[PDB]
Amino acid sequence: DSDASVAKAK
Amino acid sequence: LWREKINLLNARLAEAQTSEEQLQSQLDLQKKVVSDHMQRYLQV
Repeated sequence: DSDASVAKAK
Repeated sequence: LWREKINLLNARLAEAQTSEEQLQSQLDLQKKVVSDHMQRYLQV
């Protein structure tokens, strides 16, 4: 859940 | 006469609802495509 993956999920 | 009117409006309403549902399906598929191209933008 790196910041990029968190942006994608959000 | 009411039955005639009802049948005509039934056909019109059914076709309009089908078109609207197709529009919604395209919109949701666009959302899924956004998610998928984002994952591709991340993983390829």
